[PDB]
Amino acid sequence: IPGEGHNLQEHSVVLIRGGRVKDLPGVRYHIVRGVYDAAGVKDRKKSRSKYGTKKPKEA
Amino acid sequence: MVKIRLARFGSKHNPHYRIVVTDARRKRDGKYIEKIGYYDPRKTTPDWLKVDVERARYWLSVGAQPTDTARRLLRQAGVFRQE
Amino acid sequence: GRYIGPVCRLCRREGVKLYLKGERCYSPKCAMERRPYPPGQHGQKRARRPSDYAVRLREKQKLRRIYGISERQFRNLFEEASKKKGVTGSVFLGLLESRLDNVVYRLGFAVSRRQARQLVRHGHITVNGRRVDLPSYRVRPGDEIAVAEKSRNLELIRQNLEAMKGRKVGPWLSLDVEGMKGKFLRLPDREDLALPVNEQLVIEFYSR
Amino acid sequence: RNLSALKRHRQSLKRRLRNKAKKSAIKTLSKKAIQLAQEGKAEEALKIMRKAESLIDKAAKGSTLHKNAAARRKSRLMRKVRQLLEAAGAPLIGGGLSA
Amino acid sequence: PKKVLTGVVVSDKMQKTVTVLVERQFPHPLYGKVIKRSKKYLAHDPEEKYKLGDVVEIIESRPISKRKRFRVLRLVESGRMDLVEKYLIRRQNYESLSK
Amino acid sequence: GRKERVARLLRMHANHREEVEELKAGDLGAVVGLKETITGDTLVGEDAPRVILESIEVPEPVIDVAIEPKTKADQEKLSQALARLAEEDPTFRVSTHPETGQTIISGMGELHLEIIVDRLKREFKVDANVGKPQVAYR
RNA sequence: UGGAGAGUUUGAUCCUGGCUCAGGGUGAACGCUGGCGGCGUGCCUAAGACAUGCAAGUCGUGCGGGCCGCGGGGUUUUACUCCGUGGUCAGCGGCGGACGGGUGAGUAACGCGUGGGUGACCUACCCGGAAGAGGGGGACAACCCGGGGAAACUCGGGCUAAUCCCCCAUGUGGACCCGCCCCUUGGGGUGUGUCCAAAGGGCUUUGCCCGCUUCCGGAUGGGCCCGCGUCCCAUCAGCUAGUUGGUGGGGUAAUGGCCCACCAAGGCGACGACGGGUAGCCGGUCUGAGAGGAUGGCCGGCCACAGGGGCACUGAGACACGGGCCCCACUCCUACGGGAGGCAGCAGUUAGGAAUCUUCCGCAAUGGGCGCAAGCCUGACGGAGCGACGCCGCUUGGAGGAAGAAGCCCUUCGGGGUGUAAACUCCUGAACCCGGGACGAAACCCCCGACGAGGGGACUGACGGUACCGGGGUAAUAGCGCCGGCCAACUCCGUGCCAGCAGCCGCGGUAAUACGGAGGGCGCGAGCGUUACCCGGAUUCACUGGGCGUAAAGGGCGUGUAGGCGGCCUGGGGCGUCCCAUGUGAA
Ligand SMILES: [Mg+2]
Ligand SMILES: [Mg+2]
Ligand SMILES: [Mg+2]
Ligand SMILES: [Mg+2]
Ligand SMILES: [Mg+2]
Ligand SMILES: [Mg+2]
Ligand SMILES: [Mg+2]
Ligand SMILES: [Mg+2]
Ligand SMILES: [Mg+2]
Ligand SMILES: [Mg+2]
Ligand SMILES: [Mg+2]
Ligand SMILES: [Mg+2]
Ligand SMILES: [Mg+2]
Ligand SMILES: [Mg+2]
Ligand SMILES: [Mg+2]
Ligand SMILES: [Mg+2]
Ligand SMILES: [Mg+2]
Ligand SMILES: [Mg+2]
Ligand SMILES: [Mg+2]
Ligand SMILES: [Mg+2]
Ligand SMILES: [Mg+2]
Ligand SMILES: [Mg+2]
Ligand SMILES: [Mg+2]
Ligand SMILES: [Mg+2]
Ligand SMILES: [Mg+2]
Ligand SMILES: [Mg+2]
Ligand SMILES: [Mg+2]
Ligand SMILES: [Mg+2]
Ligand SMILES: [Mg+2]
Ligand SMILES: [Mg+2]
Ligand SMILES: [Mg+2]
Ligand SMILES: [Mg+2]
Ligand SMILES: [Mg+2]
Ligand SMILES: [Mg+2]
Ligand SMILES: [Mg+2]
Ligand SMILES: [Mg+2]
Ligand SMILES: [Mg+2]
Ligand SMILES: [Mg+2]
Ligand SMILES: [Mg+2]
Ligand SMILES: [Mg+2]
Ligand SMILES: [Mg+2]
Ligand SMILES: [Mg+2]
Ligand SMILES: [Mg+2]
Ligand SMILES: [Mg+2]
Ligand SMILES: [Mg+2]
Ligand SMILES: [Mg+2]
Ligand SMILES: [Mg+2]
Ligand SMILES: [Mg+2]
Ligand SMILES: [Mg+2]
Ligand SMILES: [Mg+2]
Ligand SMILES: [Mg+2]
Ligand SMILES: [Mg+2]
Ligand SMILES: [Mg+2]
Ligand SMILES: [Mg+2]
Ligand SMILES: [Mg+2]
Ligand SMILES: [Mg+2]
Ligand SMILES: [Mg+2]
Ligand SMILES: [Mg+2]
Ligand SMILES: [Mg+2]
Ligand SMILES: [Mg+2]
Ligand SMILES: [Mg+2]
Ligand SMILES: [Mg+2]
Ligand SMILES: [Mg+2]
Ligand SMILES: [Mg+2]
Ligand SMILES: [Mg+2]
Ligand SMILES: [Mg+2]
Ligand SMILES: [Mg+2]
Ligand SMILES: [Mg+2]
Ligand SMILES: [Mg+2]
Ligand SMILES: [Mg+2]
Ligand SMILES: [Mg+2]
Ligand SMILES: [Mg+2]
Ligand SMILES: [Mg+2]
Ligand SMILES: [Mg+2]
Ligand SMILES: [Mg+2]
Ligand SMILES: [Mg+2]
Ligand SMILES: [Mg+2]
Ligand SMILES: [Mg+2]
Ligand SMILES: [Mg+2]
Ligand SMILES: [Mg+2]
Ligand SMILES: [Mg+2]
Ligand SMILES: [Mg+2]
Ligand SMILES: [Mg+2]
Ligand SMILES: [Zn+2]
Repeated sequence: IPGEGHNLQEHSVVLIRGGRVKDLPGVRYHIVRGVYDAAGVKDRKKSRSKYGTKKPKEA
Repeated sequence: MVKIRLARFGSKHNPHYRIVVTDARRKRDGKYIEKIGYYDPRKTTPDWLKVDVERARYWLSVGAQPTDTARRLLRQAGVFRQE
Repeated sequence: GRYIGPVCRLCRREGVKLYLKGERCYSPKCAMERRPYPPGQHGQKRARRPSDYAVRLREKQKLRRIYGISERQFRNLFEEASKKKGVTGSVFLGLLESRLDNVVYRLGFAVSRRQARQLVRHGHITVNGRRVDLPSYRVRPGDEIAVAEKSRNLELIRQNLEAMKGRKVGPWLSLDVEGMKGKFLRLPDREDLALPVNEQLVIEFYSR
Repeated sequence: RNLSALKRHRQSLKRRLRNKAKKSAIKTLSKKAIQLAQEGKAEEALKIMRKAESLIDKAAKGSTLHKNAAARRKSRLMRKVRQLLEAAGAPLIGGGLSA
Repeated sequence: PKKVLTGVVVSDKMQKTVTVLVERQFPHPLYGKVIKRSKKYLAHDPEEKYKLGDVVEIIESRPISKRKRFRVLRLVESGRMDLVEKYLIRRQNYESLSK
Repeated sequence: GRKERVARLLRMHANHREEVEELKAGDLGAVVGLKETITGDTLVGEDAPRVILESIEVPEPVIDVAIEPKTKADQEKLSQALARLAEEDPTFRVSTHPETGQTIISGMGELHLEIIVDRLKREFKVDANVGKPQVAYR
C-alpha cells in the first residue's frame, strides 16, 4: 500500500498493479491508490499521479 | 459471370477506383483477375481516367460483363467505338 | 503548441545567444548582456564538467530552440534526413530552413521566428499566390513566398518591409521589397547558415 | 417469425420424392438384366438392359443422375451384361450392344 | 512437370508394389552445412519386374492407392544390395533403442 | 460529473411498454442507457447549465444486522450483491465494522432487511446468515 | 549508409558471471490533466447466455386464383354480380438463399505457404460457333366443402393453370459396349448396335425482344494429387486391422481402402513414428546493424465453425450462419394435447473482465441477387456518432517592456533568483456572428440513328447548409514526470531506521541534493507517467558471434553400430555449386 496513510479495511476492493517491494517477502504487487476503495493520498503535492490525488486548486 | 467493375480504394471522402476484371462473387475489394485501368470521380488530376482498351476489349470478347458505370467509363475511353 | 514562454531564459541556459526575439536581441540586453549565465537559483555557481550526454543534449536543444519546433517535429524532421540521400548533417538543417515559418522570417516579413509563425498562421503569408497557414509547410526550390492584400497595407508589415531596404537576403533566397514577394532559390547549406551549432553532435545524440 | 425458404424445403421434398423413385428403377432393371445375363438368357437380358439404358439416360437429362454418372452406369451395365453372356450365349436380337 | 525421383528398391514384400528409398541433400537453413535426408516411396510395379537392389527412377502419378502415388519409370542399374544393407542396418538398430 | 447515454426512452403503459421518441418538461418516463446515474442524480443536456437540482432526501436506516455467507466461497457473490442493492435503495446500506471484521447490512426495518436477504437468495442465488452484530469491548 | 553502454561480488585488483537499467513497439488498461481538426481505430476475457428491430429476396413479360380500387354495361356513392386496367395477398413455377458479413472454437494437417500434376475431373449465370424448338397425355397447391383444433396450422374428398410432371417423334449432335487407326495412365478419330433433347411470354407482326433443347469451344470459379517448408516435451519409444498391398466390386464429377468382399502379409518409427501440450496458416507487423527474435488485431488469400454431436435432401455448387432430420445441453409459450428457439450478421442487453461504442443516416455512390424494363432488396457498403486509443496537423498569442514592481524562495544582510516573466503600449485576430455554398453524378433511362457506333436530352446527394470562400471579429487552456549515481536538472524547511522512497546499488540513526513540502531547475506538451507483454542492450544458446586445467562444463576407460568427415593422378557424368534466359513471386 503506497503512500503515507491509507483507508483500507478488511473488505476494501483494490486494484493490484504488479511490482515488488524489495524489503518485503511475498510482496509482488502494489495497490493502486485512487481506484475503487483506495483513496488517493491526503494532501499529497508532488508526484501526484502516482498516488491517485487530484490537482489541488488554490482556494 | 466474370465482370469489369470498379474496385474502391483512395480514402474516406477521397474515392479512387481501379477498373478491374473479377468474378462477380469476390467481395468488392477482394482479389481480382486483372487491373485494366483506373478512375478518379473527382478529377483532382487531368489524368483522372485511364483504360487499357486493348485488354478491356479482350475481356469483353471472352464473356466479361461491364457494370453500368464501368461501361460508361470504357465507352468514354473509346472501347466500343469501331470507327 | 510551440513553447510560448520566457525565451531569453533559454539563451542563458544554452550559453550561446539565441534570436527568439528579433529587435531586442540586438539592443544592449538579450540578457546575454547582463546575465550571460544559466537562469535559476544557481546559474552563477561553479559549472561541473558536462557529461558526454549533457554535451549532445544541450547541443541538440540549442538547434531546436532556434526554430521553435516541438521535440516531435524535430526528431521526425531528423529521421527523415537520416533516410535522405546524403550527409544527414547538412540535409537536416536544410529541411529545417525549408520550413515555411522560417523562410518568412529569413525573408524579412517577420522580425523574429515566432512572429513569422503567427504571420503564416494568420493567413498573412502566401505561397505561389495561394495562401498557406501551416508553419511546417515545406518550401521547395522555385516557390514564391509573399504577402496578401488585407495583409499589405498592414502596419507591422510596412515596418518590417522597410527595414529590408538595403539589407540583403541569404544567397539561397531573393527578396523583392517593393513587391513584398520573394523566391526560394536554392536549398541552403552548412556554410550558408552561420549557426552556433555543431550538427555533427545532434546526429550523435540520436543514437542513445 | 418465418422466412420463405420454406417453399424451398417444399420443393426439396417433392423433387427428392421424384428422382428417388427414378434411381430405384435404374438399380432394379440393371440388377434384373445382369441376373438374366448370368443365367444365360441373352434375349430378355439384352431386352431389359435396353430399358435400363433408356431409364439411365432419361435420368441424366434432369437433376437426378447426370452426365458421366449415367455414362458410367451404362458402361458398367453393358460391361457386365456382355461378359456374363459369353458363357455360351450369342446375343439374340442384338439389343443395345453394337457387336 | 511430373516430379521424377531416383532411389533404390528396399522392399518387394508387396504385390505389384516396391518400396523405393530416395535420398536428397540440402543447405541447412541456419548452419549452412549440406545435409542428407531420405524418404521412402511406394512405387507401383504392375509387371512385377523390379526387385530388391535396383536403383530406379520413380515418377509422380495418378493415385494407385493410399500411400502409392508414384510409378516406377525405369531401371537405372541393378544389384546395389550395398545400399539396402545400410537401410536395413539403420532399421535393425531400432531394436536397441527402447526399454 | 459523468457523460451518460440515453439510448431510448420508454413509457410504462398499463399492459405493454411504448417506446417514445422524447419526453418534454413536466412528463415522467424511463430511459434505457445510463450506467452510472442513480436515484436523486440530476441530468442536464450535454451542454446546458451544469446545475444541480433539488430533490432526493433519503432517511437514515433504523435497524442494523450482521450478515455472513453460508460458505467462504459465496463471499464475493454476496458482497457484489449487497453493493448492487445499496445502489437501488439509498435507504439500505452496507458497512464493515472497523474493529470486528464483520459486514453490517442496514435498513429501514425488520421487514426491510427481510426482503433483502430473501431477495439475496432468490434473485442473487446467495444464501446468507444474519445475526446480532458483535460488540467491540475494552 | 550500418553496430555507444552503465551500476552491482573485493581492503584494493583482473577475470568469470547472474541480476538491473537507459531504447523502440502495442487492438491496450490504470493515474493526473484536456481546447480543435483530419485519417485510422475500438470485447485481447465467457466459441457465455441473449429482450427487441433489422440483416434476400426478387419475377405477373412462366401460371390459375382471392381481396380491393377506378371507371361502361342491365343498373346505383345499394355495383353486389357481371368484360376491362393499376394494384395487393398468399400459392404454383423460376433464379438467388453455397455470394456478401461473423468468428478463431477445432486443426501440426497437403490446414497453410511455395512450386508443380490431372491420359483422374466438375463449373449455374456470361461470351463464340453449330443444330433444333413437331406431336400426345397427366398431377399437385391455390380455391370450395367437409373433419380435427384455443392456436400453430393439420387432415379428407373434389375440381384446376403453366416455362410443373410424363410418353412419343426428329438426332445437328452426344452417351455406352465392341472392332479398327492414331495416340499413350481414362485423349483423338471411326464403323454397326442400343440409348438421350425441348417453353412459350411480350410487342410497333414472321420482324424484332427475353426465354427453351443438344453439342463443340472459350472464359471464370473449384475438387482431387504430389515435392519441399511449418512449435514444445523422449521424464511419450515403439505404433499399426481397413492396418500396408493385390484382385473384383460399390461410390463420386474424378483418383484413392475412400466403402465392401476375397487373397497376401504388410506399412510406419531415433532422418523421432505413436503419445501429450500448445496453435488457425500466409501476405505482413514489431524489434534488430545485420543474422535473428517475437508476432499474425486492422486490410487481402485459404481454412475451419455456425449452441455440442451425427446425418442426408435439393441443387452447377452445400452435407448449407438467418434450410432440413435425430441425439445431448439449455430456454420460451400453453385452453396442458403440443407449439418455439439458436446474434461467431448490424446495433443493443446481461455476465466476466483492468478494458474497447449508435438498438444512428442513406441506398446519393461502388459492389451484389432478381427482373426485358421501370424498379425492388442489400446493418455488403458509403457516411455520420462517442472514446486523446493511435498517428499527423493547429491553438492557448506577436513585437516592444526595468540593472529589474509586489509576492514567494534563498541570503556571507551588500544582495541574488523567479525574469522580459507580469504590469503596461501597441499589432495580429483561435473561437464565435453574417452572406454564399460544393466536388463526389453520369448512367441505366429517353430521342435521331439499327435496340450497334456515334451525337443529343432529362432525373438523381445520406454525408450537409457540411467542407471551403467572402465579410465582421474576442487574447482569449496547461499539464504531467523527473531533479544521489545510470541521468538532463539544488537549495532551504520538516522529519529523525519514525513517516516513507525503491528498477538496481541502496537512501532514512537530528545539517538527508535519495522521505514530505517549498522555491528553483531539467524533460516533454493535448499531454505525462504507471503497469503488463514483445525485440534491443544479452557475445547472456555466440550460424554471423562463446566456451569446458583451477570460474559452469571432457563422458571412469575401451570396443564398436548408425551417422558425420576423409590423401595424391587422370578421365565419364554434371546431383551439389556457379552462370544466363524465362515463368512464378497477387493486391
Ligand atoms: Mg517492475
Ligand atoms: Mg518520489
Ligand atoms: Mg420464391
Ligand atoms: Mg426393389
Ligand atoms: Mg489399388
Ligand atoms: Mg553490492
Ligand atoms: Mg555485469
Ligand atoms: Mg567473493
Ligand atoms: Mg564493498
Ligand atoms: Mg467506427
Ligand atoms: Mg474475441
Ligand atoms: Mg434493412
Ligand atoms: Mg429491411
Ligand atoms: Mg445467407
Ligand atoms: Mg464467407
Ligand atoms: Mg482457431
Ligand atoms: Mg485455438
Ligand atoms: Mg499432437
Ligand atoms: Mg503443396
Ligand atoms: Mg498451390
Ligand atoms: Mg441453381
Ligand atoms: Mg451459346
Ligand atoms: Mg375455401
Ligand atoms: Mg387429392
Ligand atoms: Mg423446365
Ligand atoms: Mg427436332
Ligand atoms: Mg446422329
Ligand atoms: Mg451410331
Ligand atoms: Mg426419345
Ligand atoms: Mg413438347
Ligand atoms: Mg510436410
Ligand atoms: Mg476400382
Ligand atoms: Mg472409377
Ligand atoms: Mg482407411
Ligand atoms: Mg505429435
Ligand atoms: Mg491435443
Ligand atoms: Mg543485436
Ligand atoms: Mg513470419
Ligand atoms: Mg476481430
Ligand atoms: Mg484477414
Ligand atoms: Mg461443430
Ligand atoms: Mg454463442
Ligand atoms: Mg445442432
Ligand atoms: Mg453443429
Ligand atoms: Mg444432386
Ligand atoms: Mg444458408
Ligand atoms: Mg446444418
Ligand atoms: Mg460447411
Ligand atoms: Mg443468426
Ligand atoms: Mg451483435
Ligand atoms: Mg463487471
Ligand atoms: Mg464504431
Ligand atoms: Mg435507415
Ligand atoms: Mg446502392
Ligand atoms: Mg447497383
Ligand atoms: Mg463502414
Ligand atoms: Mg512578450
Ligand atoms: Mg483590430
Ligand atoms: Mg455533384
Ligand atoms: Mg460533374
Ligand atoms: Mg429507332
Ligand atoms: Mg448510343
Ligand atoms: Mg450515348
Ligand atoms: Mg436509379
Ligand atoms: Mg547530473
Ligand atoms: Mg530519485
Ligand atoms: Mg500533438
Ligand atoms: Mg542474442
Ligand atoms: Mg559459433
Ligand atoms: Mg562464456
Ligand atoms: Mg571448486
Ligand atoms: Mg570446475
Ligand atoms: Mg578423462
Ligand atoms: Mg557415468
Ligand atoms: Mg562408418
Ligand atoms: Mg577427396
Ligand atoms: Mg563419404
Ligand atoms: Mg571427377
Ligand atoms: Mg548441376
Ligand atoms: Mg528468376
Ligand atoms: Mg530461376
Ligand atoms: Mg523474373
Ligand atoms: Mg507485391
Ligand atoms: Zn534574446
